[PDB]
Amino acid sequence: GYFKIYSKHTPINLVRDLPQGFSALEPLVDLPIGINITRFQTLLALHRS
Amino acid sequence: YGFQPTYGVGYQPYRVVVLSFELLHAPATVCGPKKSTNLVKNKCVNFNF
Ligand SMILES: *[C@@H]1O[C@H](CO)[C@@H](O)[C@H](O)[C@H]1NC(C)=O
Repeated sequence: GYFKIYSKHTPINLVRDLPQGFSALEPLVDLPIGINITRFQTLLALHRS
Repeated sequence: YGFQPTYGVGYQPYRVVVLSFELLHAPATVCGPKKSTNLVKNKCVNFNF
């Protein structure tokens, strides 16, 4: 019944693949809501012009 | 209804609000504030932080 979101931001210089390093993720927000989440998507910021 | 100031007791308009409490298995979120006291130091006391 709790939705947890953790987040972290890092400066990067490598192009193609994920960087090889270690860095923990801090808690960002907790939400007290009850849903039976099973699938998700993603949203894009298209330039409607 | 024909509510009027000249109407006697029992005929005048009365505003009524009924409060009911729901306990779905989702986490409880609504209730009264928790009291607080002062902070004491250097004395063996019991606490509820
Ligand atoms: C999730 O599934 C359980 C099991 O049937 C059900 O009791 C509950 O209401 C469901 N919750 C949602 C948000 O669909």
